Amino acid sequence: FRKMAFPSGKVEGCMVQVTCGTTTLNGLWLDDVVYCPRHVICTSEDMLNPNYEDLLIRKSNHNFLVQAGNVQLRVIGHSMQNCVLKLKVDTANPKTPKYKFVRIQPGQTFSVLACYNGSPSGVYQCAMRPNFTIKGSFLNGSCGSVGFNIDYDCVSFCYMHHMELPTGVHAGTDLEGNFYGPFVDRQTAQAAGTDTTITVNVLAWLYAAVINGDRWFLNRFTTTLNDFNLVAMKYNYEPLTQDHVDILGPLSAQTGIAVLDMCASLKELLQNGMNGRTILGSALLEDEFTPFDVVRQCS
Amino acid sequence: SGFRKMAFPSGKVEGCMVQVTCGTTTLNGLWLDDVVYCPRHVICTSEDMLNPNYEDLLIRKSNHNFLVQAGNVQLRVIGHSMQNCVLKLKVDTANPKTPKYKFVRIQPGQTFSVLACYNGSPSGVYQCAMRPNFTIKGSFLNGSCGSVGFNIDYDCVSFCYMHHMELPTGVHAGTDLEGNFYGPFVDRQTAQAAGTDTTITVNVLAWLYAAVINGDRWFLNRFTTTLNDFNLVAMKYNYEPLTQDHVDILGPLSAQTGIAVLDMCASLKELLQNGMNGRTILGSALLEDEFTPFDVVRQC
Repeated sequence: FRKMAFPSGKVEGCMVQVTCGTTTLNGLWLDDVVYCPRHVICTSEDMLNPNYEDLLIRKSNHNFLVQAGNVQLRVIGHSMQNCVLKLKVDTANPKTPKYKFVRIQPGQTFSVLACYNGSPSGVYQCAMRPNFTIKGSFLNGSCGSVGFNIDYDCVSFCYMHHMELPTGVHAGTDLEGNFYGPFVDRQTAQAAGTDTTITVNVLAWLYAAVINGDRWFLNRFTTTLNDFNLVAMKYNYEPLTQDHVDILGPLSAQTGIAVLDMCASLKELLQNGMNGRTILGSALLEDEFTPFDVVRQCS
Repeated sequence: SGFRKMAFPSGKVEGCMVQVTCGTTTLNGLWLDDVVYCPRHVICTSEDMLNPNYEDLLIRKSNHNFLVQAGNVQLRVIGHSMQNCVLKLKVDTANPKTPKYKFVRIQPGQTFSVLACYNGSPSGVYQCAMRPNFTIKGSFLNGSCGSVGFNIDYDCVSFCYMHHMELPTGVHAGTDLEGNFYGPFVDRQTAQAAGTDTTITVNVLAWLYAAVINGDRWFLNRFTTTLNDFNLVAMKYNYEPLTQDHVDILGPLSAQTGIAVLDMCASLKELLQNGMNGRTILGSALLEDEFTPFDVVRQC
């Protein structure tokens, strides 16, 4: 069992490099529009308290340099949508895929194509943490890298990298410029909230372990929602809702283990520990596999 | 903090994946130029798997017995030849999406990206390392035979692995692109035993060197040790022995930092005997042995 990432072929052809003055980052080229973080128009001095309205009116069309590999794209207009910058180009992208803009909720997974100066370098799978941050590997020049999901022929763009929080986590927006979490695109002291474990993803991972034949942690006890939740709050586990039970229903029928039945197994794992054992070869309980991910992997 | 396992972009490989069907058997193929590469056991039924006579099976096949599909477009096989455990199908059409490619054979401990595909359609990509017992860790359900492993350098793609079989312990075995098997395995449905899997010691040391550069230093001690002394202790933890070759490879890492390689070995010895005590190294609660010294040096 491994954390698989979606193939990145349809996204690699949409990545471009956007230069404005002395700042260069990554841009998403779809149809005849290039999307990039709005702070590309800011100098280092302006990052303290920028007024993006006054800086954008001063800027003109020839202040933006957009490059798609070896060719040069001509900007014929600029527009601002929340925290994202929309640049109109003269030539439409012939590699534009079937795509849609969507906003996801914390706990959902997606793949990230990390690009440096318009050149893709790596891809990995991650989940939106409950504090609206992502644990990724973005060095300098990776701003504007996009997160995505693939549904057959349709690519769903759901994230764009904006900032780099000092704790190591990163913060971003959706493709419509709406930020994930209480952050602003300013160079100030910002702190991500307390990170917590996604309980529903752990249960889906535990169900995948039973599918793989590993069922030593199963016991004869079953708990209820309120009793398990009080235990969950103690060790910083996200509260379990009724909607989580129905979402995990298909995994319950296949393995034959009820959601509340498996909940008592997770409760014992948090209380008495692992007892020097392993689950799928891991000494820790993974929480970056959504229930939909588990079904896709095997069933 | 944060040193994530990143995989290479798979775009240049996705256009090379095709579907090969012979009789009732179907797996994945690699379409480079005007040649299609696929495992040779595609000419086998479930009954022939116990004791396959590949020379006898292949002599009875004609060109029209192989069906090759690239998307909705079907390719015409005009010839075929066997090279070790791989089948080379010549086709009338050269692949227009062929990138700059090479064939390289890899050693244990090195890393590559795997593109998992089912019936010629890519499904997911992940990063892995070649274990010292010549197996790989992953999730390849049936129909994924023929998936390739690769590294990308600049614009050149280096193919190094082709998935062939599924060992009964959960690990997977395969060959290089010339059809030569990795490790002591054959394309037979018989009792094949993989050796004990050991931690890649040189990869852990390079990972720990990257930890020192990023500011993590809680595991350092003032002690030093010799190569033979560290090796004797290392075997007790199922750790791969360290050789004089590994010492010079880590030389640039031990040059940027102030820690000698044998000094770093002493710290690793103390970690094994003690544990992490709830701490983390680069955001990881466990020692990582899937980052090569080359990757650490390049990424600094």
